[PDB]
Amino acid sequence: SRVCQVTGKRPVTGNNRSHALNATKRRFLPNLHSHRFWVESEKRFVTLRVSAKGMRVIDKKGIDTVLAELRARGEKY
Amino acid sequence: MQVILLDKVANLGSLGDQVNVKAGYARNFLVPQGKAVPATKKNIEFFEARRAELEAKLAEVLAAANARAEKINALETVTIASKAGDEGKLFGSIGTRDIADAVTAAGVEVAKSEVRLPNGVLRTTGEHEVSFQVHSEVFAKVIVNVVAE
RNA sequence: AGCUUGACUGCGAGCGUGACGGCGCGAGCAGGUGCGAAAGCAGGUCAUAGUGAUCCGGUGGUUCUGAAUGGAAGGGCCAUC
RNA sequence: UUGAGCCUUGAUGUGUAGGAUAGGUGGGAGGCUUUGAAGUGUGGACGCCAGUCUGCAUGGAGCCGACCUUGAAAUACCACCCUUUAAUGUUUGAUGUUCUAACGUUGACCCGUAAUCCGGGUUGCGGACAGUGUCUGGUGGGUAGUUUGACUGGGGCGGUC
RNA sequence: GUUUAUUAAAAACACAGCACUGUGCAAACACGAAAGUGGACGUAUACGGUGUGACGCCUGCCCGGUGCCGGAAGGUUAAU
RNA sequence: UUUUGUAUAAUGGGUCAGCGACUUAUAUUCUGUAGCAAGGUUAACCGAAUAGGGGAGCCGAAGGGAAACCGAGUCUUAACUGGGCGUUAAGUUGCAGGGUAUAGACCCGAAACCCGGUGAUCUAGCCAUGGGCAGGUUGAAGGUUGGGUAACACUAACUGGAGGACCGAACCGACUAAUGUUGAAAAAUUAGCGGAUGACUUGUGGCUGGGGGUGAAAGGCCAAUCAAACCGGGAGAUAGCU
RNA sequence: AGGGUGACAGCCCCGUACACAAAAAUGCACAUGCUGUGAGCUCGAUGAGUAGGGCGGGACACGUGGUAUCCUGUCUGAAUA
RNA sequence: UAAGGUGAUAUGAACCGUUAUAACCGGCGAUUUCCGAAUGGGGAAACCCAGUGUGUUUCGACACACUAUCAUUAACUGAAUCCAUAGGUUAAUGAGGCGAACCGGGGGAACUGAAACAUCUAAGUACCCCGAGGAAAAGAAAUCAACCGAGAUUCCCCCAG
Repeated sequence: SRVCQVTGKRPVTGNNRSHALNATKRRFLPNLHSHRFWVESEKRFVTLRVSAKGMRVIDKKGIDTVLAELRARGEKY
Repeated sequence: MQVILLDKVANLGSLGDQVNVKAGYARNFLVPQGKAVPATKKNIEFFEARRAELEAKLAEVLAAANARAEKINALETVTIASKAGDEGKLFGSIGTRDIADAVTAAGVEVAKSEVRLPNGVLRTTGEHEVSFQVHSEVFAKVIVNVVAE
């Protein structure tokens, strides 16, 4: 399902409002992309379905810490 | 992105410094191909540490050793009496080979490769000077009186 | 035809007229004005049509309010679109 | 390949009084010259074509401040600068070509594997495109929710409010 | 041939044939939040949509309106 | 019962017996009544627990003004001979009642909308795998042998067995008439009628599902239901109408 | 209290008030054994793609309104006693 | 505890018991076919078909036990590739399903009311889904208040329609 594997971003729900304020249901989707991350400590490419701010937090925290979190909460990579 | 280089990298590289780069360039190219690592605190202190120290140590050691060499023999004089004839023009001319081991017996242990010869094969009986290249800038000048036996 | 701004501002005894919202007539009181020598007359036009509630909002004035306090924003009130 | 900003630095700027293609301000009267002078041959930069500037050199070692007609003094020295421009370095954007490294592959081969799924590996092709997310204009009876007045000698039509 | 099972069997629907139009394959198109699947283990002599409806003789004029296709100069024009 | 007006030939009721429609809760207002009275009264809760505590609060004794503010006055206005609203009369808490408000709100009654499921044993299409079509006609292509040609073409006899071909039973259908119409039957019977080797028909299994399927298209069919199935729920929808 | 008994029972029966009862298994509450766990003192640290922001939406009684605050799909992004 | 019993329709027959091993009541045990999460594979539920191991003095046939998937952990193996990861096998522990309401979370209508209707209402209701407990949730101030102070969360009566 469309869940970011790092930040855990589900699709949420909402409304299309219009100029007449007619409420309609919609879904906001995360910016999920399937990117292939080089880990130096393991010398491998681990491919993840991250958001486009799961890549921000991988750029900041580092890929090793993130993989330690996914292994910590049982998310299989 | 603030990667720390590990290479000559074409238009921004200086072998271990700090550059601001786009993120795609960092994680897709620089980081997996070696070439860079992101500046995340401890490492930037540590990587710098040895490198900065390195510069201080090599330079100082070299300068000191060379100044010491320049200083060596306190007499600053090497004399030689080679076979010759009557009124100048000696029999066999000395060279840089002969003096290199002659100075070893009376002081400085400088080899053939560091003595500059403006007089050539030194075919004259009189006052001569062998300026040593103990260092690229430091000159060790020892006076020499050649005796015509 | 001459001079003019009463096509004033705050009120208003009393009435008429409507289910109400509302609409109309009004002598007189105060302030300031015009015309007239003066008595006086003038709060639009001989009268009866020429129109649109509330909300929402715009503009000018007034500290009346102004969520700790001093301001301000917003609101109110008066004029008005 | 194409613009701006900035630094250094070199130029740049004729009512008219008038020898002066001088903007202001301003401390000051010596700068200047043989770390090889005025004047001139000559080309160029510049031009409101009025008259500056100026590489090399014959020449060869002087040129000029308050003075004077001016609103002003003499870029002879200098400082800070407005307009306008010249070279460099540097700071960033734009466009086109080229590249391999993200991504796509419903190309080939190998492995999990006695498997036309899938995943991993090698390679080929495409490649910052495509594709997807949020935002946004357009289109949108494909679909949905609805509206479509009253009087009225029945209703409609006409008329009216 | 088909159709209103249960008041309509027909001139209606279909049809072979014709034309227009889309589609270069990961095809258009359709079902599907997606994966995928049909199209098709097909490849433009194929496939989808639309109209007309064997065959014969034919199919005239109009591009102002609505649509579609094409163009990029100028006007207007969102997020930013 | 509804009506201007019903013996009305307008509605309803075959009869009996049983059930069947103005309720309940909480707020607010007025009337009656009871307590206390410029005061009345507690709520939650504690609880020897319908007692007693608990006065948090509410209502009243003061209004005017948009408000600051003022106060038996206040607002308007520069100010009122003035004018508006007040002053000059008891309230409050129970209990009973009449209204009102919010809830299904006196009872019964829609067509419909939405949400979740069950249905392709009927029928519509499709997929797979098996069956069926008595009997009789017609006589295409092709072929063989003669004729014919330079060789073809063409031509005659014999053969051959094509076809959404012909006639006609089973089989599928349903054109007409009559009967039937509280049927024998919630669609048939009887007498004729169309197709009957095909775009046929049939058995067994499978697949498609509700704004969805399927449709040689009729708005047909989807379990005797179809301009949006059935079941359950929202749900006592709503009903200015009977 | 109640129920039954051939009609209506304090004294007919079962019961009720009251007083007692558990070999065994258990719930709760104390006490206690062991295991695990850690008290307390000094000093240091004191939660970053986060708070906040732009766009879209939602929750707050509050419908974007002058709208604080919270939540976040998207793009960004601090200070750190 | 006991003088009466072998449940009812429901009588019989055949018996058991009377001072304690009849019956009845309770605690703890034993047995507990087949289906059903169903768990060895399958299936049209209550049926069909196995494999592996242990044992069976007529071992030519029987009896017993184990064999589901997933998650976690460990051991032994193990590709493309060298190391290694993926994968494979075995073992240990746990889970799976049902249940009326209450609770938290993910989604989420419309009829209705507005005397039409679209913002709004109904209503975060009905319903669907996930999860948990005997309760859940929340909770120990980046909270109010207001120049005085209060001191986590939850529930009730006011505030106050």
